[PDB]
Amino acid sequence: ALTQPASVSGSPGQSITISCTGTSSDVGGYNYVSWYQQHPGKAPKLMIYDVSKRPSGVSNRFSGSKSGNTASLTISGLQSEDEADYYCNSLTSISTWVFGGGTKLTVLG
Amino acid sequence: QVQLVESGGGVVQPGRSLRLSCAASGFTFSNYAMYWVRQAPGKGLEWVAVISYDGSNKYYADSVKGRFTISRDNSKNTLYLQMNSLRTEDTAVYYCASGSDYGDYLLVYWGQGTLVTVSSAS
Amino acid sequence: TNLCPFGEVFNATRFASVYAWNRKRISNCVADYSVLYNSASFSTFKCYGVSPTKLNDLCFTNVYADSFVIRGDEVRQIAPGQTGKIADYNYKLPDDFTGCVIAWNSNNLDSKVGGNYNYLYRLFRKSNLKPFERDISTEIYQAGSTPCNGVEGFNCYFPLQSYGFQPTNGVGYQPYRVVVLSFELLHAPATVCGPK
DNA sequence: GTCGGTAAGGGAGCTAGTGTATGCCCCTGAGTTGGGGATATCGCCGAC
DNA sequence: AGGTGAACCTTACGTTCAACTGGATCGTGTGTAGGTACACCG
Ligand SMILES: *[C@@H]1O[C@H](CO)[C@@H](O)[C@H](O)[C@H]1NC(C)=O
Repeated sequence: ALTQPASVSGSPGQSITISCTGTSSDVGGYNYVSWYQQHPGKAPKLMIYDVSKRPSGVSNRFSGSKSGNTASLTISGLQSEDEADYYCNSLTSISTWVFGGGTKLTVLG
Repeated sequence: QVQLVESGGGVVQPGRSLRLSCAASGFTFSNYAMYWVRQAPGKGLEWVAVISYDGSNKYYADSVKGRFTISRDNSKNTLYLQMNSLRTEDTAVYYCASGSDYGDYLLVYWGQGTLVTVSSAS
Repeated sequence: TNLCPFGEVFNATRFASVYAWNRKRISNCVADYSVLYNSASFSTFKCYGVSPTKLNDLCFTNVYADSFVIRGDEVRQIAPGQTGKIADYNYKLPDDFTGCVIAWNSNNLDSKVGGNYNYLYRLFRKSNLKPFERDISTEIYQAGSTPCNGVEGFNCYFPLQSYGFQPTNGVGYQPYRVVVLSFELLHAPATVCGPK
């Protein structure tokens, strides 16, 4: 599987970075990562299409990036309603769709 | 908008068969590959199965290899997953993802998904 | 005077297989290549026989737009005087080409999981292909000196082979949509030039 | 008040609507989408 | 739901004088799963 921070916290307004890493096969060689945001008791829906892209209709603030073997999501000016779980996906060799794991964002309310 | 509805299934005894059906509408089913993804209660996601756009080629996660069977029919626009030899740890909520246009290696639509509980109790 | 229907070609839902490349005539319009960009990351736009910088100051009797799909390592074969499976069996371009090609990656949109069998290319042929010729016959191609009376088997293969496009393919092995605009001009009124 | 140094006289970057140099895809090619080098006029604060 | 059996160019490369000599190794370097499944105790 992939490795992600257990939890990330940050006050509203600033920039928050969430990073996930894996071996060369998962993301290091294949640039097919894509991140999903799942709210409590809701169906996860795509947030970051491809290594760095976004499907139509999603917020502009979210931005995906790749640094060598790691893949990161940057959120600018996040609000309280962005509190949810975030997973980083990746297509590895011979299929085997690995998943990020778990990462929760909280707002200092 | 595009809908995806899972038939679902109630609590079943361990090691018993169970058929789950995902019905999709609002987009062309027969040109994209569906995925079945499980999520244990309170845990992260985990890919379970995927089927090609015509059912020729199917892939399963190593955890469910040799026990599950994912198929689909385009005549009535439906996807099926058959579960055999269930285990207590398999309890989870199942989502029937689509992989719509501009991406097929990735999961997009993520229909509501049903819940399956595997406990030896009434 | 109306904009050329380049959307109907570039934005087309599905591209035909290389062995059955389409051909759409474009005329009575203005070629505004400015809008053509910002449509996927183009992989090749190279023109022979006409300087692109002045493309907006001349037009022709007509232009033929042929669209198809080929793998990246194969796209280099779409050019005059080139050699290769496509160059001799599927799509052959005259040495005096008056026109040019455009190619852009379509992996995200045209690479099904487990293999996309909707696209086929002719892997066997008795003789090379003449310039701008289409072949669609699926007769069994005998290789040895043993006639097979049109039955697939030993030493008698099906001429067409389906492209095995997959997401996990190589960087150059992913599908690439190619649109070739052949500018044909004669002693006839010009049809397709953009703003002066 | 006069003159010499100035991310500056030659380095790097790419993304089409369009300016003067952190720009111009200028000029087109390994086809995987991009290579090095073209006239500097320069302009302006600060130390002497 | 597995073991023999015979295949079918099998599908996915890492390339140009060619083809199968008609072997799974074979010229240059291949490689394999399902099943077609019809009894069992179930
Ligand atoms: C083709 O489709 C894309 C995305 O749907 C769109 O942005 C683009 O404008 C279309 N092509 C042209 C030439 O307009």
